[PDB]
Amino acid sequence: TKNKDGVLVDEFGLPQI
Amino acid sequence: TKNKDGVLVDEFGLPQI
Amino acid sequence: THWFHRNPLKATAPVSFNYYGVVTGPSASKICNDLRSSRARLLELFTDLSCNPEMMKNAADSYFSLLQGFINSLDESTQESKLRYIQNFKWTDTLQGQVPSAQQDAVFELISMGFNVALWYTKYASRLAGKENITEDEAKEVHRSLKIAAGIFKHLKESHLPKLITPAEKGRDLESRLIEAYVIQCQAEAQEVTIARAIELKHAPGLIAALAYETANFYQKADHTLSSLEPAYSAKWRKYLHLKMCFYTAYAYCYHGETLLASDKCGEAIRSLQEAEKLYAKAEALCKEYGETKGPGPTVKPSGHLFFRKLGNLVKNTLEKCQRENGFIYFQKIPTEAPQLELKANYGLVEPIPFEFPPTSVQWTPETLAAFDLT
Amino acid sequence: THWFHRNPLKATAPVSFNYYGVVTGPSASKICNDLRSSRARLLELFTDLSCNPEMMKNAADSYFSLLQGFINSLDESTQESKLRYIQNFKWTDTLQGQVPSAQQDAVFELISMGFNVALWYTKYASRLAGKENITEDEAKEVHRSLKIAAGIFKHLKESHLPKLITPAEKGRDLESRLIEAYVIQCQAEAQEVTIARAIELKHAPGLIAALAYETANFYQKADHTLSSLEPAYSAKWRKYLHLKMCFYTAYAYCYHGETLLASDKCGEAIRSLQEAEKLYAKAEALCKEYGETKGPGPTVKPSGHLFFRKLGNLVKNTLEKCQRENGFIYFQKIPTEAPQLELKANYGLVEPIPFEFPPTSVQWTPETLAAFDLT
Repeated sequence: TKNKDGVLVDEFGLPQI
Repeated sequence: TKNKDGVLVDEFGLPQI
Repeated sequence: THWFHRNPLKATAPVSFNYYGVVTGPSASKICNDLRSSRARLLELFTDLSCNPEMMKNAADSYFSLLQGFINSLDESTQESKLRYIQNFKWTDTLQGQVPSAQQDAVFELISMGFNVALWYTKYASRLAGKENITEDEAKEVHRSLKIAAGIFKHLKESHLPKLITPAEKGRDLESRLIEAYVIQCQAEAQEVTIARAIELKHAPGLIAALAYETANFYQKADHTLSSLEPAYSAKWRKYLHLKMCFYTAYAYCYHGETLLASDKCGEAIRSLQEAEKLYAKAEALCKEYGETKGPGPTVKPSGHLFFRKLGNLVKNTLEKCQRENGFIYFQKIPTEAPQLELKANYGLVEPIPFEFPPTSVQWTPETLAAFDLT
Repeated sequence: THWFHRNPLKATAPVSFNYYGVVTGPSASKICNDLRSSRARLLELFTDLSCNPEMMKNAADSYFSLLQGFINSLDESTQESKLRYIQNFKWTDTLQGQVPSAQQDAVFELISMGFNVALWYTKYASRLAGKENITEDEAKEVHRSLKIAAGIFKHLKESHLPKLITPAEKGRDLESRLIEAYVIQCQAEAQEVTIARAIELKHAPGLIAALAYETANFYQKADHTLSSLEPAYSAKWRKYLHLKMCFYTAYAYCYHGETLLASDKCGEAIRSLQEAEKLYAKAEALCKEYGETKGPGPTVKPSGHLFFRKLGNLVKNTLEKCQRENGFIYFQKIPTEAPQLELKANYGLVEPIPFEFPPTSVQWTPETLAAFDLT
């Protein structure tokens, strides 16, 4: 899962690492 | 040297350690 | 440990679905028995503590796939079900105590029952969330349930309320402003969970401060939505909301101070932190002001501060670094105003999970429907 | 390091004691040569770095016992010497700059000269106490030089000043209030030496706080005594005393807070420390206002703080202990008033060394006196 900025994202929507 | 209370004092009037 | 205030479940009058003369034939007779039983089951479940989301989902689909035979036309060719006004339904309300409300419409029943399932979801969420140990896939469960609940309330509101022929009174669950408030509290509460995670996982202070501030806003919007209601019934609820607003505004100020400290602004760091500690001590006030306020729903207590942990550590780091500039215990060159937080959360905001009622049961056939003679 | 503000030394015009026809025979005319040379020698030592108390004590003793024949009677019949008004003496004043003042009174000479000697001992003590190398026996030397200077001044004020026929001129060294201001400062400065010693030997906090409190009081009490003076000449010196009072009230609250912390009173320790830090900031502002006030003598700078050493640690120990029911940063619950200090020093209080002028020189006889023959 990535957001509109292409940032890898947590199941809660927090950034991965 | 001893103050009125019989406690030993140094030259500066401070107690002796 | 998370603390969620819960207004009570709605209670409804038992429905037999026994139509006597109106009912002619085995199929219509059998579909009325299944309505009666699928409803009785769903109702028994609401109070079952051994019930989980897979059980509720199953009971809910069964009943609602049958119930919609009373609502939607089968083959089209007509508008609604000729059976919509056949039965009188009676439900209590979350804020209204023992004073029920009754409409003879199937949509009233649909909505009211859908309102209870969604409530049950938020309740299943707070029971679990209240547990001390709380694994990570238990937290996901809590988070997901709040999201489902939110999605249901929203669906009921947007795609359903309009269809009701008589408008719900103020203070009633079926009025638009109230439902909107549940949606927001469901969202705000899911983010409390995300915030607990962001903190344990040691995410950036800017991310946690933004999410903390966004959550407080959701509480202020829910509170402002409930503002137009009668203080009699809404008073205690709105207290808890305003309480949470403070609680989370303080967390914003705490993690913002850390932001201002890393950017090496000492005066404003100290001030933002003074703010964090001030609001929290106030939130402990509203907590008791809330406990002794009278209204629908039980009283809950926070305890469990992970807050002072973080504050104490920030304060140390800040004092070591900032002293010799702003002073040791008596602080100088401190901004006279707390900074106004305008903060936007790019991570962790909760959308409701989109909800849809199931298709009308295939058990509803023109033949079964014709076996209903309203004469 | 110790820093003691110093007003300039008094200066005088040379005196030859040449009376020509008046003086007769070797005895009398030999006395006038001894006075001439003793005064001359005593005047040189004032400006000589070489000079120590042993040398000064001897020079002054010699000159004064000779000049004592211009004041006292030899016989006990008469109250006073017939030579008292024979010589015009001229002296400047610590606060009056270049402008001198004359009186033809031998007592005016005794007090102006004796005053300078006193002034010398304090200057000798300040050079000394200014060293970083400073040793114990040297520290004691400073303590003592100050107590001697004090006792001298006191003696002028008490037993001598009353005897001048010319009435006291405000701003001049020879008026009561101002001599009293010097007497106090000297005691105040001897106690600072002791305070440094007590903080270095790690004496009890209560003992230090009390001796610091009593010291600030002497400084306040000095500033008060000078309040009668015109601002032009007295402004800088008064700004100094005010500065020294603040510095030591800071120390009082600081070390007193430690007392309080040990007694487990947190909101008070916190409040005591905040007043300490607050007064120190005040003292720093005064130190600036002091550096910028024009007036007698050069400005001095404190530097050399041990203060936030002690302060940083008490603040650290107080918070570590007191977060609890008080901290962390925005503080509750703290007394609005600073804890009032009535603290009584059982140790370190300095009293002047009682001083007296030498009796009349053995060179003075009814005969050698009669060899003067005014007429």
